[PDB]
Amino acid sequence: SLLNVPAGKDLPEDIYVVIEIPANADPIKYEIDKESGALFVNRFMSTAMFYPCNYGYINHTLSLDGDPVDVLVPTPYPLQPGSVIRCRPVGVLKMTDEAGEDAKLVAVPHSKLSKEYDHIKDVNDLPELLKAQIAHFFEHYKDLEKGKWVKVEGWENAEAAKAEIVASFERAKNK
Amino acid sequence: SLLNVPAGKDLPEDIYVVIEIPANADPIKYEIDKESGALFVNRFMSTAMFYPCNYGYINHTLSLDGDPVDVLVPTPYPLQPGSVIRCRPVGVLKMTDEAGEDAKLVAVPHSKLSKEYDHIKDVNDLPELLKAQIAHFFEHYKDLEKGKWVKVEGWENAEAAKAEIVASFERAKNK
Amino acid sequence: SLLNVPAGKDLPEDIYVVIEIPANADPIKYEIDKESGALFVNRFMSTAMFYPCNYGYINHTLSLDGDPVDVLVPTPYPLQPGSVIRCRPVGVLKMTDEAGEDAKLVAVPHSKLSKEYDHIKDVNDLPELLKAQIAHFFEHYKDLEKGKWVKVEGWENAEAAKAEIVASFERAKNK
Amino acid sequence: SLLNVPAGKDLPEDIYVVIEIPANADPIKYEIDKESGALFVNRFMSTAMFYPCNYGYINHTLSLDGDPVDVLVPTPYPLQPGSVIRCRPVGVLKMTDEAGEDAKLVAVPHSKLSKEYDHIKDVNDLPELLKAQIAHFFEHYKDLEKGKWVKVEGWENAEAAKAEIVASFERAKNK
Amino acid sequence: SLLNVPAGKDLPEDIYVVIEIPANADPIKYEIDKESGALFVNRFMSTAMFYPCNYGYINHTLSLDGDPVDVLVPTPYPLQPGSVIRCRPVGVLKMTDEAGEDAKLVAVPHSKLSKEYDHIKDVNDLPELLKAQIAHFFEHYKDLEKGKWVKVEGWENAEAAKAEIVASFERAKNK
Amino acid sequence: SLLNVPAGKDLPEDIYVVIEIPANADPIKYEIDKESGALFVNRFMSTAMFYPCNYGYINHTLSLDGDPVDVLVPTPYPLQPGSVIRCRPVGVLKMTDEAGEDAKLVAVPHSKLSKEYDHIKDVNDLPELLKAQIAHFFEHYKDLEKGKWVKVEGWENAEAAKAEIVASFERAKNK
Repeated sequence: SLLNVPAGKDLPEDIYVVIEIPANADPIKYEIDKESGALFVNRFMSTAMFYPCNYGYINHTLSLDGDPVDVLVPTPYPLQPGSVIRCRPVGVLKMTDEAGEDAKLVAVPHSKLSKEYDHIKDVNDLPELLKAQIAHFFEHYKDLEKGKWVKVEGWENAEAAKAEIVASFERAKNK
Repeated sequence: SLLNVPAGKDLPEDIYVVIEIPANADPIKYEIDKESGALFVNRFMSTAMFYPCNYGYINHTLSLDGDPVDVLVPTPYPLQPGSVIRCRPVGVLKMTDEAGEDAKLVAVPHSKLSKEYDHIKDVNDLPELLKAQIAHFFEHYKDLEKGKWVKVEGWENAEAAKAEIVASFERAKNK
Repeated sequence: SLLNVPAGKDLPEDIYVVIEIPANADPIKYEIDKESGALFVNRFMSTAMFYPCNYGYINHTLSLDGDPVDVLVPTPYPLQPGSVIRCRPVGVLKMTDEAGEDAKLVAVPHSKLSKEYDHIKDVNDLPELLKAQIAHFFEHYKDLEKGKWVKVEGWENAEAAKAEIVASFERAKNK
Repeated sequence: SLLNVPAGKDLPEDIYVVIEIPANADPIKYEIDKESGALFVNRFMSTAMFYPCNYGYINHTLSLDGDPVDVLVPTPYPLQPGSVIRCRPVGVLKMTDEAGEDAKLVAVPHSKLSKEYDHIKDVNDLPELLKAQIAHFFEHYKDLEKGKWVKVEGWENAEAAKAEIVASFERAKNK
Repeated sequence: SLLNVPAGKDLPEDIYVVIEIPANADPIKYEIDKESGALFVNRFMSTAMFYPCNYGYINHTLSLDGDPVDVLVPTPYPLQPGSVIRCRPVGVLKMTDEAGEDAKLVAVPHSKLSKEYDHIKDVNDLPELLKAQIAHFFEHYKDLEKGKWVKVEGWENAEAAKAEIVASFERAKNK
Repeated sequence: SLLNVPAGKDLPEDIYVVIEIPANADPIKYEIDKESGALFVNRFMSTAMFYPCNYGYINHTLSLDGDPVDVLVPTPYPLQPGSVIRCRPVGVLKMTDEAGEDAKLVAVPHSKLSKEYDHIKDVNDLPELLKAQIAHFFEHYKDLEKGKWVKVEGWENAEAAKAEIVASFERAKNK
């Protein structure tokens, strides 16, 4: 099942992301249920917004907020919910939310899957417009949700991204 | 796997539906295989018709005809086959088919997923046109299928819907 | 899970195919991981080409190249990745690739799923244009992939298709 | 604009059809306004049905109901509304409704657009499923429209189709 | 062509709207060029948002900003760009931006196109979610455009909507 | 109509392209009829390929093959057939086929439509993958057409592109 995917062939440089929400999809927020492995509807989003990249998580990781590390993966075409993609982390979007700090990684497809992202080694190599669309989306997609808000602190580099993965993987085994 | 989803957090008011066929999809009739949990093609439908709502079943229930209770769920956007949605039962469409009585529940998304259906508490609160499209679809979608026919008896209320769930859940454990 | 589907109700006349890539989809090459049962991205294809039929494999078979037998299934509408369809083998496309001989079966939906393919009993009954599009696709879809090439030897009949299934099923149990 | 398209290169054997409604689309009935040439929404269909082929009309023709001759055209992929395709007539579906006699022609793409329809010379050459689906669709698509009914009388051959085109083309000059 | 469509059968109660951008589409801002009547790409939107309803304009109207009156029209399924739909005005959204006062009307499909909107007579009859989504969308869609801002002032009723249509239709003759 | 669109705001640096075939669409070759201005189906493509960018033409230009200059235009999302987009020429693909020399221009969206293409000034600035996909597509899309062949000669720069536009625009007046 999806519950049995490895975090990575060679963490933290080489990771697998389980995709929950495709890029440019209808505003349905899917999540994988950690008990069954099944795709569940978490909610229907109320803003007219879509994820600018595919979104999901790295399995067998536990971040400080209790869930697996979440990741945005740009792809040339949207992926299926439930599918697993081999990626390399490239940066981290840091936010503070109603429950305090949040981080969302950005990871690009592994060169085995595509050469299109070989030149993106770090957070400065992502297109500016994509980064602005990512930040704008996380600032506004919960606007019409009562008692929730998000605010962006800014981007950090591939090394900071890798540290969050390691820290949350090691955390997942004992805790 | 999908075989391990609960019937409901709090049956029969608060149930999960496993979606087999999305609303307004191509005419492929999917079903979840009760042995593997996999999505199987049951058939390619022969009429030019589509399901007016998403269609699936409540797991761990056994109706009188031998299969789990089947349910129609209206959503603002079509869901993925295989996905699980939290719903509240609101009514029941009663039919008599070649093997005698059939019932199909209608359930709307739980208010945790969406507020759009909060005002629909019972079968009279569904839009008339949706109900007519549901009845018309079940009357005609097997028309070009040899030795099959369906005829609608009419709508019953949320309490009748809930009784079918309870009866078919309790039936599933001993039988 | 998908790992537990049977090869067939009555091999080799009556088989199940697990679909990995839908017909006329975006150029993402999915594959089912044999460890988890999950859908993985194998790669993003680099040519502007799509599979002319749905593509997947018969489970519990092992061909000479180490993977399950792969199959093309024409359907009236594209199927979902992950779904399982009941088929009858009708022919085989024989190729020689960089690692030598390759065979890809063609199988049509079982008459229980559709009557549309009842008249196709053998490889000569497939439309010429479909067969030419299949051959052309396998000749060119790896063109922009370094160190890979394919060349078509030609079509064989339903009996040859069935022999490959039997041989690869029997091979899968001891080997 | 679309008001100036010819009826055909060589009536009645070689015609153009102006497509108003694609096969397999959402239940929106488009029509070309004969004053502007623009695509108008005539209505949203109220049954959960879709047209089994593309649908539109031959320009510069006037049938006895006052409207241009309407044509159903199967294609390998749905066409865009407003596009014009070159076709050959093969058949006619005769019907009666609450306004009188109706007839819909069936036309396949001209061999310069595709060779896929070259074996289709007459009405008995169309796939049986397709004929059944077209008839079923006209008998039921207006079922939830108060006061409307459709009775299908039977199929007529290519010669009959051709006669109708000539008649309605001569009738359009003439008036 | 689209330049010759009328403003309405019976202004201001019964209007036509020329649709430029479908609900829920890719982030492409189309507009009709008033010289050619052709669909032009005005820009690719830079936020990850989509229009919550179809959007376009009433022909032969001139508002004080120099452009035809623009209208938002909800429908059961997205419309094609360039298509013309018959509608009734129900409301107006008033706004201010970096060029002045703006107003966008809201119109629902005419009862001859669908009875689904018959209970919607005025602005307080629109679903609250839909009103909130429309307002949120105008306040944020230009956020990544340097120098542009949008402030939403509030909703006005059907009478106000109707007044604007009459004013801008008389203003278009007149000039 | 589409026959009256200008060639460009400021030829040859700032042009309009009339889009006939969207990127990544079904294998339908549309063209604008120069007599009506309407979209005609020229053919259904017989290979399982799709255009890697949007494709169309610059109006009021005549190339030596007798047809308007054709242009490939990459965009973030596929455009509608019949829509007109403002672009800057960056390159030319030269080819030979069974009728002579061909050339296809490459143009990117004008900076008023998107800043995403501002770093693309010349042919060596296009992504290598995209150039390879375009060349591969012209060499193979007509492979199953008897008597047709395409040989790709190489890329030429923006200056060469610009020269072709001026030449063919002057040649269209002139004749």
